[PDB]
Amino acid sequence: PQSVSRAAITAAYRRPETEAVSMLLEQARLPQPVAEQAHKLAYQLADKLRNQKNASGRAGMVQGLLQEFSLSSQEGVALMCLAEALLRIPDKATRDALIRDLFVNAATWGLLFASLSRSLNRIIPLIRKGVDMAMRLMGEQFVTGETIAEALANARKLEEKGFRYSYDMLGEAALTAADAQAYMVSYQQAIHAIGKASNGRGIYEGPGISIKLSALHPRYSRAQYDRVMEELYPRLKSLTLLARQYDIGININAEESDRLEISLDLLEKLCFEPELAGWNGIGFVIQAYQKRCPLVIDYLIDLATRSRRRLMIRLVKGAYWDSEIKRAQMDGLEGYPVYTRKVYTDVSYLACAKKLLAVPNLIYPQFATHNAHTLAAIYQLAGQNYYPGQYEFQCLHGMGEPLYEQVTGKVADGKLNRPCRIYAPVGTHETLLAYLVRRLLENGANTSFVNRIADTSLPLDELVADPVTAVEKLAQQEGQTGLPHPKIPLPRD
Ligand SMILES: Cc1cc2nc3c(=O)[nH]c(=O)nc-3n(C[C@H](O)[C@H](O)[C@H](O)COP(=O)(O)OP(=O)(O)OC[C@H]3O[C@@H](n4cnc5c(N)ncnc54)[C@H](O)[C@@H]3O)c2cc1C
Ligand SMILES: O=C(O)[C@@H]1CCCO1
Repeated sequence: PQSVSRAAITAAYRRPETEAVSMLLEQARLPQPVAEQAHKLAYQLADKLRNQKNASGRAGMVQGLLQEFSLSSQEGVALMCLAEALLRIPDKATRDALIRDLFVNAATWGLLFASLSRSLNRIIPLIRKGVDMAMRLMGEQFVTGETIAEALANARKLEEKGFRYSYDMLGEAALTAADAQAYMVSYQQAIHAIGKASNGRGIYEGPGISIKLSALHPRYSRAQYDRVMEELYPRLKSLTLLARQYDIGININAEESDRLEISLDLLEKLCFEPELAGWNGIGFVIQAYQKRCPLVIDYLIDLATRSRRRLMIRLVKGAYWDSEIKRAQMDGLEGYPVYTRKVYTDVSYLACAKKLLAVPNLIYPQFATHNAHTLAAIYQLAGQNYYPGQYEFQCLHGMGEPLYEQVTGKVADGKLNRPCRIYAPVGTHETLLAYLVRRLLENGANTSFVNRIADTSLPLDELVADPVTAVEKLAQQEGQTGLPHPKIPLPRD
């Protein structure tokens, strides 16, 4: 028999969406004054973000001409090309007298170097080489260094601005015993390096490491409890003891949903190690896109109480959504372990944030998001009288820095003065594929905030719309609250 909290997690695994969403709504709802302040802040953040270098303003002037002289696009370009040429005439008199007398982003790929389709048909082995090269080219912006020494030697610039770091030695899903052993050695090496760089700064101000359980056990995806405890656990314990010796945070990343249960069993055992008594540097990620998330929080609150520590909890939405949907459709079970509409995940995240903020003695919440509304909502939900150890934000390298440039830093310089920990992937091209693919899915999805904010045609108010209000609007149109995505039927259907 499971504990009361562990049993509740199990029962919520694939809860119908109507039910799960309906239950979250009032926990996610911001009180009117808070909601109004969250909106104003969210709008302001998104406005400064979108309109650094005057993007909307420039797009506006371009429309106004392209509207006036009833011109098309390509005409506008042609007109600008001429205008540029006329402006290169050194003397104004001379100038005035002269006057009066599949392949979507092929453009962006161009700055690097129909008619395209045929061109592709020809050369099609070069595909395998194309894929590897496009991976490196696109993945570079997301990587902080090839080695941990390199990544760490780049830390000062933002750390002196009040940013923090969590380093990730890229690579996951070890296939062989040898692979897992190599990941173990890489993590150990990394902890020594990060710990020496940290130099006693501690789990809050100083850098930490993020690890993947799938890297530390071969074929983790189908591994049984007994072997995981016998082989993976002693490794997890050894790394955590080493992190503690250097007093740095060690965070257990969250991966596929069918590994949630075993990861909790590992965390449970870890928190009761005598050598970790009184130390609060253990971190654990929870994914708000799962129906189980609020139930996992109740479990974690009880675990912190029983094991007498403050847990570092990273609340995220989740990185594996596309694969989770595909997996559930293959398994043919009674439902999905994740929500099927993005706005429901948003609602879940806010309800979960409130739960975490209510227990500051038990949990240090780490709010990972690139979404300006989510950030503004958490900022208001955390209440008056911020203190640094209350919570932090987190962001991925290559995605979060512009938004967080408005957040981390001095109030005098126009910032919110809230700390942000940057997640810093470290590795060579051989380790990059899986992480890169997830970033493509995140950045390229039309439901993603980072995709929607780039679209100067989507009004700011829509971009930062309250998710609870959005869910009620759907419910009034559709006939009940929390209906699944119309294009994502149940697996058995
Ligand atoms: C520092 C950091 C660490 C992270 N660590 C982890 C981790 O260990 N494990 C992990 O799984 N994730 C992790 N993530 C989250 C993941 O990588 C994405 O960055 C995150 O989900 C983006 O959320 P958002 O608030 O930035 O963006 P938003 O655009 O607000 O939200 C996007 C998210 O919505 C969800 N979503 C998209 N479509 C749908 C849909 N149709 N139905 C329901 N939900 C949908 C997905 O979770 C998607 O990522 C981490 C993120 C950060 C910043
Ligand atoms: O790997 C990923 O895509 C997420 C983001 C960071 C850790 O888990």
